[PDB]
Amino acid sequence: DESADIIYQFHSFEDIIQLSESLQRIGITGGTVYHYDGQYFLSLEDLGSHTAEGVVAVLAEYGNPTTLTIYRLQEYGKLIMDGNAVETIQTHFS
Repeated sequence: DESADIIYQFHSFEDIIQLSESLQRIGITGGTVYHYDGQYFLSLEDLGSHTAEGVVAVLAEYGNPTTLTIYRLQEYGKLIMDGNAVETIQTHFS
């Protein structure tokens, strides 16, 4: 695929609350959130290349792409929101 899996690192959950609204505007409604090593990770899978770029532009304002792999987060991290992150958050903070 030229389809993209995107995992970003955020110092706090607040970063994911704030960007959540920007993601939904550009048609992103899912995402999985992990907690690991004192930080939050948002994972988004199977993005077309255009939205992948739109998405990386939102996330870059609040966090950094990560070196950690999806195996490490899943196996050793803590699953916070399983596949529905942007809409679970928007329920509350919108």
